[PDB]
Amino acid sequence: PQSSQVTKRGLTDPERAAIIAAAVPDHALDTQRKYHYFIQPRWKRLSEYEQLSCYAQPNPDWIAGGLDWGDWTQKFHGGRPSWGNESTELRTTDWYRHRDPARRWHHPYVKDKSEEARYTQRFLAAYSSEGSIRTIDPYWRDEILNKYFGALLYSEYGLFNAHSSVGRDCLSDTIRQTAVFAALDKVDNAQMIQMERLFIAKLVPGFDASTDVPKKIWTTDPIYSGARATVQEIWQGVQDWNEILWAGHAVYDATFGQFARREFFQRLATVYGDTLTPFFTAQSQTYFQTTRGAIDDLFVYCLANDSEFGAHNRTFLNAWTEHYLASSVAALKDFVGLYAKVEKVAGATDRAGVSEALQRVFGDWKIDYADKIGFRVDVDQKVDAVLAGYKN
Amino acid sequence: PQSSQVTKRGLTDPERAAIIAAAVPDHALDTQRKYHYFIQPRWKRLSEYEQLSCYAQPNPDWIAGGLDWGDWTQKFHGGRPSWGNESTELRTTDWYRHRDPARRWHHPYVKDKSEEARYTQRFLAAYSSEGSIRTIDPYWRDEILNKYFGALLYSEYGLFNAHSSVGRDCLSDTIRQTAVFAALDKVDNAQMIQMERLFIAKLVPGFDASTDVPKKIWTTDPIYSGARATVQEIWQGVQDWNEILWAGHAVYDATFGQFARREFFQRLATVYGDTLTPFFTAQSQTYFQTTRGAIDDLFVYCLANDSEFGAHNRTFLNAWTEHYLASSVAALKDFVGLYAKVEKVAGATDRAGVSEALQRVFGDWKIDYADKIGFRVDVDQKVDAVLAGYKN
Amino acid sequence: AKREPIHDNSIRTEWEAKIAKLTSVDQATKFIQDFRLAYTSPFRKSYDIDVDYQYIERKIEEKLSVLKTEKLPVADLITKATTGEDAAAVEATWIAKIKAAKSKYEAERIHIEFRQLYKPPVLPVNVFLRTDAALGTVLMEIRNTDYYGTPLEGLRKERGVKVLHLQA
Amino acid sequence: DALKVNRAPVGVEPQEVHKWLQSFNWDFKENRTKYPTKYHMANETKEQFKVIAKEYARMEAAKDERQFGTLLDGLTRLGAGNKVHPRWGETMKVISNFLEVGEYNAIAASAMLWDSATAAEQKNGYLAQVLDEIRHTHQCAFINHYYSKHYHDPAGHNDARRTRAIGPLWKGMKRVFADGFISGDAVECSVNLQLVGEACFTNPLIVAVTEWASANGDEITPTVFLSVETDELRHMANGYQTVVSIANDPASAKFLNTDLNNAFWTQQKYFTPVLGYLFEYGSKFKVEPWVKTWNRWVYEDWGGIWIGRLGKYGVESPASLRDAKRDAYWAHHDLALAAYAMWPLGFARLALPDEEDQAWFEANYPGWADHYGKIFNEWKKLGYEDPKSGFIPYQWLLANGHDVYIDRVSQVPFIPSLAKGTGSLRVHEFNGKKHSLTDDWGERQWLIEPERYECHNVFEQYEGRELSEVIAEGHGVRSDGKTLIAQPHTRGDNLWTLEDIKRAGCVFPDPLAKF
Amino acid sequence: DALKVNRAPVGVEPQEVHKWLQSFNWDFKENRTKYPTKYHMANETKEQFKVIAKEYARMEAAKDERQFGTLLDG
Amino acid sequence: SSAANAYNAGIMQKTGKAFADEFFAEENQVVHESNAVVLVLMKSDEIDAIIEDIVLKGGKAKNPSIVVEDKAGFWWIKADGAIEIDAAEAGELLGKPFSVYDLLINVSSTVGRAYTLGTKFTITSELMGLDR
Amino acid sequence: SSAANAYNAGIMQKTGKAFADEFFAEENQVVHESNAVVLVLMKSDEIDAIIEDIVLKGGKAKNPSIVVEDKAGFWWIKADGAIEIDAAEAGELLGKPFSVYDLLINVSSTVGRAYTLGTKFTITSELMGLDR
Ligand SMILES: [Fe+3]
Ligand SMILES: [Fe+3]
Repeated sequence: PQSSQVTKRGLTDPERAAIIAAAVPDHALDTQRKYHYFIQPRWKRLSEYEQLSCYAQPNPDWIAGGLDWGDWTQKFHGGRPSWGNESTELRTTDWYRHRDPARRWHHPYVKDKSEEARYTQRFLAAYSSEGSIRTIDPYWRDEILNKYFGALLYSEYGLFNAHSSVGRDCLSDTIRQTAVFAALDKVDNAQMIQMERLFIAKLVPGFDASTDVPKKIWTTDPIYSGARATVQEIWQGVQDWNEILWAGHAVYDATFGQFARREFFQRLATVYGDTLTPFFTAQSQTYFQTTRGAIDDLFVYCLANDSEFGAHNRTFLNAWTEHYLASSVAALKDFVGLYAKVEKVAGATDRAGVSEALQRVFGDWKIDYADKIGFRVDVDQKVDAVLAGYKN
Repeated sequence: PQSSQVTKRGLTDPERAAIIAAAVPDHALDTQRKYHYFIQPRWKRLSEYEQLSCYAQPNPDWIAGGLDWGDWTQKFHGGRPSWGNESTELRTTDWYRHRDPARRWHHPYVKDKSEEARYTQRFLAAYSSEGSIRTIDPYWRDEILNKYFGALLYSEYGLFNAHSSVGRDCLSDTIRQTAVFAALDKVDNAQMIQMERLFIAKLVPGFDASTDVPKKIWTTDPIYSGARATVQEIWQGVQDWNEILWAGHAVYDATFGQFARREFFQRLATVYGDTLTPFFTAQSQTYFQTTRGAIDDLFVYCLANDSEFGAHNRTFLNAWTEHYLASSVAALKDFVGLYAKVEKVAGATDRAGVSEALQRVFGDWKIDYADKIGFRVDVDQKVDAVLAGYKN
Repeated sequence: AKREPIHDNSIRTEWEAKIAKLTSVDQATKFIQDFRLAYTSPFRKSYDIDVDYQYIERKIEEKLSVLKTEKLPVADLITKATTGEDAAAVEATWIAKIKAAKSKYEAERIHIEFRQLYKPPVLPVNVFLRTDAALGTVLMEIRNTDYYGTPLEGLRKERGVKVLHLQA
Repeated sequence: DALKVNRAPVGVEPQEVHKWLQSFNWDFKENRTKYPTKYHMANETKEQFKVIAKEYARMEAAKDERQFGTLLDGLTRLGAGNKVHPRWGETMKVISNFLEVGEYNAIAASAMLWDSATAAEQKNGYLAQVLDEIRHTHQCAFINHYYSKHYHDPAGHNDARRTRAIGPLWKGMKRVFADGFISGDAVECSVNLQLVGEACFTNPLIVAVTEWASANGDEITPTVFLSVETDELRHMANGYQTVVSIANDPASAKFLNTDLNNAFWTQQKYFTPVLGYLFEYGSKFKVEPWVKTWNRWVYEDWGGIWIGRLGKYGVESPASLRDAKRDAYWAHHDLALAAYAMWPLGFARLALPDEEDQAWFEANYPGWADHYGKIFNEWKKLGYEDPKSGFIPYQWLLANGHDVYIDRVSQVPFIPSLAKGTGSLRVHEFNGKKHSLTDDWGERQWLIEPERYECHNVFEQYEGRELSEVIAEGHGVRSDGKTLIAQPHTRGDNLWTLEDIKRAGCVFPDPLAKF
Repeated sequence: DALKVNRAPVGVEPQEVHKWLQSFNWDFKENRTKYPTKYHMANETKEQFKVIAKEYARMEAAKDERQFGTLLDG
Repeated sequence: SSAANAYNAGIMQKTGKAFADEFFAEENQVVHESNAVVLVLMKSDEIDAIIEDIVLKGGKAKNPSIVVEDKAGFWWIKADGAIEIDAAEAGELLGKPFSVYDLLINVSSTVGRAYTLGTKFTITSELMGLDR
Repeated sequence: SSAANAYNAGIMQKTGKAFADEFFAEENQVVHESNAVVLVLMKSDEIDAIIEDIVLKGGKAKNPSIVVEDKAGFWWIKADGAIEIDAAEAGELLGKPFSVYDLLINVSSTVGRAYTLGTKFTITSELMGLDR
């Protein structure tokens, strides 16, 4: 037995189910069965993603797009509102407009990352069983990958933490989801770099997966000096949550980040016989493109083209881009000194190869971001500024 | 008012639920709640894999390990039994003993492959967006990868179809599951190679993903002449279902297959700037190691060490190994002629590079299979036999 | 008496017509500062537009911000208040002001007035947020010292309320 | 070398990565929280569950698959969505959508705890929590989304994110588990959100409620809510770590008891009357008296296992506890009077206690029959349920001197002439505006911190306007544009329309005009 | 080339791969069934549901998750 | 104790005036320290096996103060000091992969200090970092 | 026809000896060609939406002979000629990704020639490969 009643279930208990059946009307009391039917659909039909996310944020009419009214029930000492317009320089006719093109609410987001989580461990168990690490160039493995890819985890980690004030401060539900998923993907990147190093240590006697050397490199090696300065500024030097997201993803990570992850470690992995690192950078680069789709929508579709404030927002976005592009060019100018430490491979690590890598990165960026906010950029001038740090 | 009765559910309908409750005994009628509690567990405790799989095959006592009795109800014209000892030369005290160490019943098998299916499409959408194909060596992409990796799909496809008679003839449930999952993994490999070529075609104008050139190379190019001869024999030349599984997975695929997939296409992708092919070989190599764990259990733990028939079984396994190893050495001797068409890379494609690759394949194979069945093999001799086809 | 509808009414419409006449940064800055002193916070001069002032404030902010981007050089948007003051100087001045406050009553009015005067778009957002947080830190610490030390009758007097009713 | 390597199958488990997380942070002068806080003590604590991002996603996705299997497959094939007693299906419009905003504000509060954390492990843990609170927002939405599809009254399940703005019970929900977390000291969230909100109130709000759902035929809510709370043990453990750091530092520990008492009172002020009302009045079949649920979960278990154990370390039993226990006994019956009297402003269909309900109320709360019982029965005789009656009890309250006031701090309504819960009316003028406060704890909050508490109340926004116009303007109607979402009965016939409300001639007064 | 490429997001859908599966067979004398049969007519037909291994697994796993949720949970 | 760990222990047995008199008693206007923990497990195939074959066998033999009550959708467990569940022992009982993270899939609520160490989940009355 | 596609049409209406007499009538000892198809959809959230808003709306508009019966755990559908369901139209209705393979998750059974073509699932009375 037990001290408390064993409650009978209304669904199956005969007496309670009969009482319920008698109370339930024999017809529906409305025909409108579409959850939050009044949301304005972005696409040809309202999505479940929109239904579960949109207007969960309880904004009042004095925060553009809000459907509620009145002041907040409790504000900060001094008067700062629970959410407010003072949180960012940008303006819009409706903060709810943003849509992630991937339509991630929480469930598809963790469904997809779970697939990657489980398949990664199966791949590692088989990769170790294969012995394929045997053909990796040992200098790359030990002196470039372990040390400088390790150090890169600190850039991913700082970009992750840049999102903490964004998660508190930003002004709508779909934006908050975009920001938080982006942050988890960044801290995942840092954790995945560390997982690869820990995995190599199990296969290569004497290989040290401690973060001691990567951290010393991140914090004191001139190669990462500019990158660390920019990350520290984006994370802890500002609180405008649109500036954090823009400077973090659309400038710094789209130029320095993409160069380091994709042009350096992923690309050179397939020139030095590294059959392992591409499995890991496949994940960071997939995450970068998913994050980009959502960052693009917030800043290009919504803010740069908002009917009333698009040019106003472009004024700030252009000022931000000038500042953080300068920061990122300096970061890349420092970073390409790393090439002085690698074994020369024609077309990859010589001046022509690095010039073409920077042309892809700055050329892609001009197309993906600069052209869409009206930011003029001379690609060749940015390439040449970075190449000044290349040791011939 | 539909023409047939709207049946009342016994779980929720008050009067049926009350009739059921009156009829259900107030106490359990036995305490043994472990489904097929009498299966002998291979591990510390009975697994759900074993409970769901073991003794589903209705074998009589005259097929070793069967729990039923009597003749089959209906046999082939002539008298061939539904399942029978005539199906294989190998003998055992119990055909049910085999256990996949991955413990795959159907659900965990499709759960894992579904993960790979969905993540693969996300990766391709991101990779195309990334533009990372831009740094691949065009000669590798067009003259070696497209043509000879494409051609390799026919080897995977042939090994897939070798399992058709195995799925019908083999004598226990856990064996049947191992064989069928191995077969789908092989046809997946072939389909994934085609998927990669179809994907590159979307990215590279003038890149032709038709199978015409691959098919012509598989069927007529001397490079695959020995491989195709071996696959044809394993698939359609024999019906002993243990000989098919042993020759297919433990000899041919473990030497020729592993060399072509892992030492040639996967390894050289990371020497020619190919950031795409490793994503695909990551799957076929993961699948190879999972298959190997189950094939290993069947032939080493169960058959080569069967308490009554182990030496008897090694007599056949040794004779099969001698024959199909000679077939595979010939296949490899043909195959290494492909190195005459690749750009030279010291330590990878020179004679020292190919020799070390063959030392890994034949040396790994000696540990993974030959040593376990008592098959003597001189690794250096087989390496030198293959290097006679290497053109320096 | 009788409120008009919540989201569309003659008070909001009339204030929007006033805002439409603002044509310079200087004029909009005096407008928003005077508005925030007259109509926001417990120390406001008037509750005559209580259910509309927050929306109206948003509309003034939008006008001032567009005027800033149309008229000011980029560097002014980052480093200057629209009063023309240096933003970092504004920060230092008000932090020192609140740290010199001698009671929670002095400190609270300094924080409240900082926001009335310098809420964005008057001060750049980044500078404002870190200034507002530094002020709030000081104000919270002094208020949460001996929080229960003064009986309600005493707190009522210190606040200066007119007690209209106390149920037995 | 190129030939020899260990080919044993190995991977990397989550705890192997996690042990390196603490080293991911680095030192620089600007590395500190952005948010105002009183708490500056050392807080280099260890995360009690070693989650990394991949494992976070694996764990949560496994929970989801089972949950959505039960909902979309099993319960749908059983038609379970319409096997709920109408009172309970109406109660879930409110419980799930109100809880939704609590979870939504908990995303932001947890982001503040992430920002103010200094240990990488705790920044990691608060991110997992931030993610969970998004998960819970979408779970609460999914409940109402499912009810919209499968239950006999989708109105109000299908649009609460706008129709909630009409009514006065929503105002207090924006404070209790919302503004009261995110608008304040960020390190303090380890006290208000976590030590109080998650460790005390989520258990009755999210777990104990599933038994009431089940009793009333709802197997949807147990399927989701029980999964929701599985995330909470990680959340509670995150905040406990910080509480320890606070207690161990003498300068920070001198703030903790006042923050705990203010958090406890803020949360219980609304949670105690409103959830007790929803449990007891929004059910047919009752599990146990609310005051016992509260005694079990709040006073004895949370109070003894968390607060009483921490008393060894200088944490004090909240001084407001006695006032709260009186609320636990009567405040939800007080609230029922207001809920039923002002029913047109809500988004749910209500049911007056029936004869066996009334006997249960009187058995468990002696004195109920002669006070609340007699009022509800007089309202029924006057035509409470009948759309042709022209009767709405709010006007009846005023004609007998039973004014309704709104607390300027908690937004909880107060009827001093009928209330048996804790409260007494205080009305102050300050700088030309009148304010009504209702208890000693909120009056102190308002007197010390007026600029935190400027919430407009429904009488201020609706003054002088007629009731049906306010409802129509706020979209409180079904798809025909005329029948109210809200109803004073749960039957399928004789639903009230805007014209039915209009005939009552209810116009909003200024309750403080008399002072 | 090394700088210019189409960066539109694309994958490869199951029917795109399925299109090529008939070409996976090749001709050899021994390529025929092992089992006795009376039926020797031409039988070069098309499969009505264009399934590949990856999509097979995805479809069936989705069915399973719903089924096992209902059983083990609800 | 076992009697004190019942859901309806003590005042919870009383009804009407008797309940109200104890509820409003002067001595019951402050919290009282409790050495107990409360663990809520949501009902599922795996949890029901764990309840019957771990908690109510090895667990209760170790800690006889354990009380389990049926609350329809969940199991309510209260005990003195601590409750522990070993996911490795659960995995053996269930016959399927079952890490401590898998154990947490259906652990719904905790009143007490909870943590995982190795394959074991523990909820304890101990105040780690404060108690010695 | 609509009447002929009722589950209990024709002899299925008869009981007792009336049923036996037709069941054993000489002319009912050989099969009779039917132009109907039968489609079984197992009940789920997605299928119940498809039934109400596609099969019973546009489907029955185009094919008025459609009969849908409630069989507790599944929908039994019988129609003259053919039944089709466009997975893209269903995905529009559901607001979530929904290929033709997703549609098949709850398409349980088919009496007739079934196949997919693009986003559309079809079951038809036609004998493809024989009918011209
Ligand atoms: Fe939550
Ligand atoms: Fe929480």
